[PDB]
Amino acid sequence: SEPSPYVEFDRRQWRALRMSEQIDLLEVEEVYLPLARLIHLQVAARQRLFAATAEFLGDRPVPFIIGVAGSVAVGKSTTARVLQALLARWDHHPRVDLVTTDGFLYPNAELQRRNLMHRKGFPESYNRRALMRFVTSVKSGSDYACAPVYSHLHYDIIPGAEQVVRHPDILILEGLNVLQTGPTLMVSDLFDFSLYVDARIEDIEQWYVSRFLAMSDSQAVVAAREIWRTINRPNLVENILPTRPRATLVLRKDADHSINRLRLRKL
Amino acid sequence: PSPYVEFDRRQWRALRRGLGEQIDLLEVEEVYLPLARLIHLQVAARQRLFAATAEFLGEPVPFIIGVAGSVAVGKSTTARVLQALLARWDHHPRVDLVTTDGFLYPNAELQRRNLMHRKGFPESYNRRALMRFVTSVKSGSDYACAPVYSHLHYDIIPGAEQVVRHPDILILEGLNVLQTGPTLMVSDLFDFSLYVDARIEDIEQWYVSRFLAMRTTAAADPESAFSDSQAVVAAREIWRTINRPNLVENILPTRPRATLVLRKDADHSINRLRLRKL
Repeated sequence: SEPSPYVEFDRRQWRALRMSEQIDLLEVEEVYLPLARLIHLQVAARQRLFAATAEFLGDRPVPFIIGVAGSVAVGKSTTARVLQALLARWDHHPRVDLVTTDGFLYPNAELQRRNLMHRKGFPESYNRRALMRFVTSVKSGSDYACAPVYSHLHYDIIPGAEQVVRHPDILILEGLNVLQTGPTLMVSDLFDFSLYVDARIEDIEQWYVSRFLAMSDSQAVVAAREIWRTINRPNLVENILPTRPRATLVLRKDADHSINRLRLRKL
Repeated sequence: PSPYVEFDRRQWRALRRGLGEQIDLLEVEEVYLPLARLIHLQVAARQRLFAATAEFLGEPVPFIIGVAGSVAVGKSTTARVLQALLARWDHHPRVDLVTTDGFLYPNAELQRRNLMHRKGFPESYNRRALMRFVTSVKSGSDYACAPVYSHLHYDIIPGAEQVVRHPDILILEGLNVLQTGPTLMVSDLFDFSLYVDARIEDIEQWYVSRFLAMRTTAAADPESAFSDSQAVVAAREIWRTINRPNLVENILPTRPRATLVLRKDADHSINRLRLRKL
């Protein structure tokens, strides 16, 4: 017995911790609904702590910040979108808001000027100060805070489109680069709970190609497959994957989107 | 909005034996003694949280305090003092203090890897050995052994073992300690960071003084050290080549991720305090 920081489960192990496109409905009650209860217990505990720096220094409570990481096409979006639903259902602490980090990308026009279209989605591609000032604002307890939005349809940022956040008990932060760390203070440092949505690399390709092409209608997969090899396959290896260990919870998804394994950080 | 909250000594001061070169006794009651109270109130709160993953999984944990900064800035004594005050709580005694220096490779090793000029860098340490050790501590392992370093001998003391016996609180003093990488790291296991900061051109003076007063005042003491004038040349050059780098590239960048910062003035006094509330 030589100690690991994590605690790994399979679906059946984890499922037995219950209190009593198309989102698979089963996986909610088996994998997510339990996962939600975990976070509920930490939300109130993490409240006490922040309330203990306050009592030291001598006004609702502080936002709980949930990051959600993984490669593109793995299913961060829905994964997060779902937890927004279940967490809100607590009453004890409703008003979960969800913000995509994509809205913080530079507009393509900008990227063109800095020559970063081929490194689109990389950590260079974002507006980290704008991103943080925003996140910093939220958790401060700012009456409101505005965040931009992204168009996967139009392929860029929707100009003058504003997502408003109004002092939420809980915030969720879905993004490619999000669990990232650097010389500047970063948004990663502000999280109270991380999620990494993981899968196999050669496997994810198939999902992305499917994400594309379901959103020339033949052999344009060539194009799609090559944006993977050039942009999205890198960025996973160098920038995203290395953040996996620092996640609070990991969710390995099988070939057919099913979730078998769960490594959880207890320490 | 900024994530931090900055104080001066007077501001912070209004929130209220041993030895070591010479620990200023005033700064205890004004800067440290308050700082200790802060940590006490987080220790019990952070207990509650870890006790909430437990209650979830269906059945206390060591509090881990990191202490960062450049060499010669005064991590050692800074930490050494907090060990004293924190222990005085009863609610949670048995603070143990471990230096990260003991985890350096032995020189002999470094020689083989050609890393003597990069000594103190993150390459210089045994990160796995360091972590299995830290991971072992916080697991709640009945005991755990950690090696030790010789600033006198200039290397690791062979077969010298510092034992840690399930402490309520542990302190982790080291150059590289608030570091982050692709491997899971000891930084990720901290519950509270300290950065001891000062000016760069300034610290040089202190280091040169750290050297030349150790290799002197107790070094020419048992003699069993090769100039007491203009060997500062040598000392000043180990700064420019080894210790000044490593601060810039490896240590300084970790400053923002610290829970508390302690800017020390030219003459060791502590004027400013940036604290992470968020």
